[PDB]
Amino acid sequence: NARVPADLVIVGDKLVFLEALERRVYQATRVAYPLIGNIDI
Amino acid sequence: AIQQMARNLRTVLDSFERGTADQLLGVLLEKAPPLSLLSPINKFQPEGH
Repeated sequence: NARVPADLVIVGDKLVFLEALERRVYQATRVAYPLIGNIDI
Repeated sequence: AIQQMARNLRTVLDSFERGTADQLLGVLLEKAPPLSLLSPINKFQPEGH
């Protein structure tokens, strides 16, 4: 195992990660970030 | 006369140190785009093209 700087939050009774990877990945590239999907109404 | 020289040249030498910050403020104000344009340009546009 290795020590890694990463935030951990508590939701309900479960300890989960909370990652928002937009600077480590998808920064200064030519690809669009997912989770910005569209809807049709 | 020598004392008037000393006082006058004292203020003159202080004037350059006082005006360097003025020139920096002017050249930074001529170089700064507005925030109301720059923030959604760098946020709502991910990469470019």
